[PDB]
Amino acid sequence: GAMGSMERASLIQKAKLAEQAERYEDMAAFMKGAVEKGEELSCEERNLLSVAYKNVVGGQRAAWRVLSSIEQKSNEEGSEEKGPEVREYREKVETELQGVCDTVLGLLDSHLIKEAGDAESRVFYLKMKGDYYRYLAEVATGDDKKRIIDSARSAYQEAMDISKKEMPPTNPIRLGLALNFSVFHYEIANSPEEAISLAKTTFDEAMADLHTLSEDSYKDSTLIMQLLRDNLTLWT
Amino acid sequence: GAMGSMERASLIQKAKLAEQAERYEDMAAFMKGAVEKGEELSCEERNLLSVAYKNVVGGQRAAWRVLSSIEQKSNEEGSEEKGPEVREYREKVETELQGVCDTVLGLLDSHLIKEAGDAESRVFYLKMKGDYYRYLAEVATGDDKKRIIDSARSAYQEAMDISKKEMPPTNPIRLGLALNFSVFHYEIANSPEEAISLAKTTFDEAMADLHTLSEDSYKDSTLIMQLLRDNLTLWT
Amino acid sequence: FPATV
Amino acid sequence: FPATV
Ligand SMILES: N=C(N)c1cc(-c2ccccc2)c(NC2CCCCC2)s1
Ligand SMILES: N=C(N)c1cc(-c2ccccc2)c(NC2CCCCC2)s1
Ligand SMILES: [Mg+2]
Ligand SMILES: [Mg+2]
Ligand SMILES: [Mg+2]
Ligand SMILES: [Mg+2]
Ligand SMILES: [Mg+2]
Ligand SMILES: [Mg+2]
Repeated sequence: GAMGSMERASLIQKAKLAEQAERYEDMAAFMKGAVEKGEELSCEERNLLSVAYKNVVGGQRAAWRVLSSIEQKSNEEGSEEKGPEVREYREKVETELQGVCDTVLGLLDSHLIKEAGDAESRVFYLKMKGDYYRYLAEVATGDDKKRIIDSARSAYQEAMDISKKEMPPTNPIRLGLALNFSVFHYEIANSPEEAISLAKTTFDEAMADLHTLSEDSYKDSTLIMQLLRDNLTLWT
Repeated sequence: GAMGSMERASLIQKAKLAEQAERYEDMAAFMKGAVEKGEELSCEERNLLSVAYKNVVGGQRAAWRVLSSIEQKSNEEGSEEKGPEVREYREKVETELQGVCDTVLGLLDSHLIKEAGDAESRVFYLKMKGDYYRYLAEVATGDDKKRIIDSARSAYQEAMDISKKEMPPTNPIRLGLALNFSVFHYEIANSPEEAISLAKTTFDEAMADLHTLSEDSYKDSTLIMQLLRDNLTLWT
Repeated sequence: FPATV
Repeated sequence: FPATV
């Protein structure tokens, strides 16, 4: 643990500084160090962790897609052989991406999930587990592809089951979980109808519960509801 | 040399792929490996090298400025002591930035400059030497600050002297050199009048030589001339 | 690509 | 900041 000698509070402070400086790799390393202190994470700390790794893996995914597109065009009919380099570099980025996913899943399994008893923490971490298995699934091609997909599905389903029993339909964690599980159905599981049904039902149940909210909670919930509607517009 | 086992041509190809994927740290590592093959660089290869490291150090500089601003506010009057963390993290980013500059200067001194005999290569590398000493100067605070500043000045001056003798006043390398040396005068040497005079004279001498150019050369030169004018507008 | 958070 | 290339 390269961060083992730094105070937990100092790691959290430096994660916040790294965020302001748009140094997301640093932010992720700081938050990994904080997790490895072994204490549970507060709500703010959980979101620092997720923001950091989402930005890191997001850049990797964007790069992988560029390289995968180039590689597919280099293997088309009539294309000129450019050598192993495109595949090699796509593989390099892919391996680094898988490594980030393995790291995040590792933090969740040792030992964030098993200590998370409140719905807002447990649903948050199970959503993250689904998300990072989904990123593995985006690049998976071999014997374990179906098991990787099912690992994502299983995590998202447990998170959904808890969220429906323990959170109001406008809870932003519940909403973001449903948004992302819907995308899993559409893009990973080849289940566009399930994706569309989930997005619609989530939006409608949230709409019916907005009346209970303060102005600030309303803003948080309607922001994610607009993303559900954006996806529905893309898909219908 | 982590890239010692990869073919030169494969390193160049992967640098181009990394650029398309906006993976500038990878692009820089590939181009460092290419330089370390020991052969001179073509024009395209020189620009791949400069693009890669400019993006890397540019991100570092942007982060350093954010952190330096936070640090200065934390040391103001009436501010609440937040501990050593802001300084420590600013120092971490600063040390990484200095390391990138030391790496680029190292490539220029071993052995790109000494083998560069044509004006377009030699002026290009001496401009880079001035640029990376300037980035060191931006963060320098101790006994060697004046020597770092003078190292930048000396490199830029040699590049200017060659460029005036060997290149037309519209040459885009000559123009970019003058743009950046002007910024050195303004921001590093505390010589705003020299900065303004250099930008004006460079712009006017370029304007008078545009008539000699093709449409494509005209576009390249006028793009940089607009940056000279933008700086003059900022400064007057 | 579709929106996720 | 001023422009450089
Ligand atoms: N540095 C940050 N990026 C965050 C900090 C916080 C936060 C701050 C204080 C208390 C709880 C959470 C965040 N929250 C989430 C969840 C609630 C809606 C806004 C996004 S993102
Ligand atoms: N990948 C690239 N970013 C580049 C590739 C090249 C280049 C390509 C072919 C021949 C010479 C240079 C570049 N040139 C410079 C200097 C001339 C004006 C444009 C910017 S930037
Ligand atoms: Mg302690
Ligand atoms: Mg692979
Ligand atoms: Mg259902
Ligand atoms: Mg060879
Ligand atoms: Mg220092
Ligand atoms: Mg003069």
